Amino acid sequence: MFQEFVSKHNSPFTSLPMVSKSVTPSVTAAPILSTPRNQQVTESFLDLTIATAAGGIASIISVDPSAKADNQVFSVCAHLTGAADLKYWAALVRFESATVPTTVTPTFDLFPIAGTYSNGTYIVKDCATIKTFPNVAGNTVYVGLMLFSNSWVAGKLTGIISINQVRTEITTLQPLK
Amino acid sequence: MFQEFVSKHNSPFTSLPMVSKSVTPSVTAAPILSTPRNQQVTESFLDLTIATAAGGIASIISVDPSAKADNQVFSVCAHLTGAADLKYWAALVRFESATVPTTVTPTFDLFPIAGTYSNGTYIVKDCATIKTFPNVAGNTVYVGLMLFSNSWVAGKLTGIISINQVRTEITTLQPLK
Amino acid sequence: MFQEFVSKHNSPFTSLPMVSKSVTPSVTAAPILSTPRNQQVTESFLDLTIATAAGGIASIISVDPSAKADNQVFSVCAHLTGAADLKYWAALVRFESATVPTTVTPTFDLFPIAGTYSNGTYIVKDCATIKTFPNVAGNTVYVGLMLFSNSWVAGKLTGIISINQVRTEITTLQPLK
Amino acid sequence: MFQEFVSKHNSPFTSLPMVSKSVTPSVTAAPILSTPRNQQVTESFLDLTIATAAGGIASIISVDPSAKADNQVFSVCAHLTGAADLKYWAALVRFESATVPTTVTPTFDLFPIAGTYSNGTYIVKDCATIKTFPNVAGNTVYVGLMLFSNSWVAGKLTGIISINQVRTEITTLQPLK
Amino acid sequence: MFQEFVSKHNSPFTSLPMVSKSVTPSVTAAPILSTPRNQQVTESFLDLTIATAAGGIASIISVDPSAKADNQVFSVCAHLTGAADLKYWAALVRFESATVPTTVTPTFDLFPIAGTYSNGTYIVKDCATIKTFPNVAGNTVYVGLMLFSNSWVAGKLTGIISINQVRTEITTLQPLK
Amino acid sequence: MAKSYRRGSSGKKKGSRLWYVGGSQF
Amino acid sequence: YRDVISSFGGKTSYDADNRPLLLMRSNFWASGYDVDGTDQTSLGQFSGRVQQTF
DNA sequence: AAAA
DNA sequence: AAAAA
Repeated sequence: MFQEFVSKHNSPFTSLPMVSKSVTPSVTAAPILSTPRNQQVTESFLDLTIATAAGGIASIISVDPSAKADNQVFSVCAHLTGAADLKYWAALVRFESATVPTTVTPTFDLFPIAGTYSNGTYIVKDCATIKTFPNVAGNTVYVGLMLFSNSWVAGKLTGIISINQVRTEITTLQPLK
Repeated sequence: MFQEFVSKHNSPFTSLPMVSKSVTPSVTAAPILSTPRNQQVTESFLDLTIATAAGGIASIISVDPSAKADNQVFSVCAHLTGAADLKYWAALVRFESATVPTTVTPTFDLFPIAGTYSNGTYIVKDCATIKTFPNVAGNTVYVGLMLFSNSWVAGKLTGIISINQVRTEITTLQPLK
Repeated sequence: MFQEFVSKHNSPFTSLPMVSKSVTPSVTAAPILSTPRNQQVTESFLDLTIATAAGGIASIISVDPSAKADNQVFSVCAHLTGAADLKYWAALVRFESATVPTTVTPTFDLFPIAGTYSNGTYIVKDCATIKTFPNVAGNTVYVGLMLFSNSWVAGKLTGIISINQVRTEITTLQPLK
Repeated sequence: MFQEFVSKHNSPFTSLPMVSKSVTPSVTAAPILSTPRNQQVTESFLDLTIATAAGGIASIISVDPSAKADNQVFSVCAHLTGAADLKYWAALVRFESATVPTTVTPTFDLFPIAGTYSNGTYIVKDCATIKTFPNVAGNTVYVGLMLFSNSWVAGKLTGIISINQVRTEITTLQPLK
Repeated sequence: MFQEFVSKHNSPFTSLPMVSKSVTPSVTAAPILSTPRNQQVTESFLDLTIATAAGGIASIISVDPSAKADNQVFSVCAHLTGAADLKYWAALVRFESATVPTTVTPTFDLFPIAGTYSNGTYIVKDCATIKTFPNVAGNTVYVGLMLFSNSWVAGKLTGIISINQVRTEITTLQPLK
Repeated sequence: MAKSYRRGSSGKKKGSRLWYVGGSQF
Repeated sequence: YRDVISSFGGKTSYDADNRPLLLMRSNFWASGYDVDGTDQTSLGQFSGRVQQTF
């Protein structure tokens, strides 16, 4: 048969080392797991400890301002899992701030994302289109994946998350070309 | 690889703030969670309290009457979840009324929608074609997503729901264009 | 992004009202839930009561004999669910009779259909090609969806089922045309 | 919307009657449920009794030697289910023998197949490319679906399995042609 | 209908015999199940015994250095299952060494992969693009599938795994050509 | 679209015979 | 045998050595053209087909 | 007499 | 008669 040379969420060629940390979900001060970096990123966790609280946590990237174009495509792929059921759901998030943030602003926009959730394992390979021009001058737009729950269950989580911004495209070897 | 620039349910660029409310399912008077607004909408809930009853609840939009065309496409994406199993199913709904409604009319049309339902989590990214011309002159057509159950279980629900009407199309950045 | 204007199982523009009935599965006399009607149909149930027995139940349509063509495509979409596990599976069915039937003939042909089945919820959006010319002159061909189980569990079921015959095609609004 | 006139595993127009039988899984002598026949086949079971053992069972077809071409596509669709969990997995199998076989030869080739498996229900609609020329002259190649388990659980199974060999193609009615 | 002549992860025409072995997961010395071989491979296991530990195990292939091209596509298909829940997740891995390795180097790159995981069964048919030029001269790049868990559960596993490198393409019989 | 460098593998033969296999061979 | 007789300057009929008689031989080269792909994946690749009348 |  | 017409 022929190869499908067409896919969603082309992944970065290098990944960050596996780490472990403890976070507390928040509604108005949702923490960020890592320092945001330009365009794509991919990270994995050995043990992510979540305390009992209400709110969300997010993995965030910084939008590239070059190649002026308001509408751009953002993609995500993540296989988060654990030993118990933590009763959470996920969606994309957009927010902006004037400085490098360690948390998420109280006001943000959510974008629906369709994945799979059997018991406590979440897998998704979706993508969406998000505006990139800031609403207030002098700010930087941030996009990422947020895990939200109305009542978290104390436990530990492990998996891998990858985010990409489609500002350019990647070429691959096609033997018939 | 190449990007898939083709998707179902392009999402609105802005989302409503997360809210909490309590509803009671009904068979002939199914409540509407929010005031219907023109064309697309996306909303999220922190705690949606459902009492023990029989019937359904719906999130509704108002169809845009401009660009006269009877057949149009409507899309949906929603990741509803919770802490317990509420034994429900979902489908699209069409109804019309002469005034702004707070509930659903006793007579309505249902359209099959194919999603995923493991225990109490529902995820779907489907779309369908629905007629937009009113049957009785002077009325406005309403389309939305309805969650139906023959016997609801008392509990609380959380998630995000988004509805779109395809009257126009959205452009995005294609680096090879 | 662009819209996917391509889908399986275009749905009827009108649906039958929700009803409730009790049936008994049978191997050689599988009952039909509703009176078959020409080409497409879509129906929903509030409470479908199934007794403990062995066999199947079916929702049937009558094939349109006009536009003489032996091979045609039939599609299905159904989200059947319940409160307990009834241990069933589903497939397409083809049979013919000289009169309007209330049950299924002892001899029939089955066509594989690929859906999803977590615990007792079944969701599918598949389609298949089936011959339409009758084997014996003077008969009418019938096609539908059959739920089969070697040992049913007493309980009640609810959901929605839709069947379509692709004899013509439906046009929709494409803003770029 | 438009119809998808493109699918995997076009199904045979006639199916075998439902039967019941008892088998014992084997590692080197895996039994065959039915007598292999030329090219496509589809069969359904009311009660398939499996004893506690280690090994696999298979449903096999005989490859058509005409239209000399080494590489050809084989497809499968099956919705096997039951009342309990039997802890099994499935894959495609290729083997050849000089006579009509009742079991599977000790040496065979396996091809990965991606389906769905919630608790004990297996659904798949995949396809693959397999070589058809025999390795040893005077033999006939056999292809089918094999269910394998390192430790089977005594129980009964029911469902439907269909296999097809793509040596020709099937035409269908396209109203716009 | 028409055949889909387009698929991901074209599979090797021959498979290795089923084997059984015992491994211990490791974080910095993740073991390799089989000796890596050039380009594609497919293997199946009757009983894979995993001890209680933290880390991962991998099935690895050796990248073909001919046809100089940095970006190439790698595909995977695997249906791993068992009798109990071992609480694991999977992703692609890239690493290089100057000699034939029996384990995985402490430093490696992970690529997200989207599959399905109900209770302890994992199924996936995904693919990704990975760079093939070595970072340090005189080394050979290795790519494979790694199963990772922060706390493994003692048990036995069975299934089939297949890996392919897209350096060339496979032709198949198309009856309409 | 391409005559000279797609038709044949060498040039025209104007010279002595090169091959002797024992007779006519086609 | 017919080569040995030819070296002396003689000739043999096709009935002498029981060989078939050649009537005509034709030689030609086959060419064609190319077809361009126009979708997302195959934009930039080509497929050749050979069609020659004789 | 050979480029038989 | 393999060697652009």
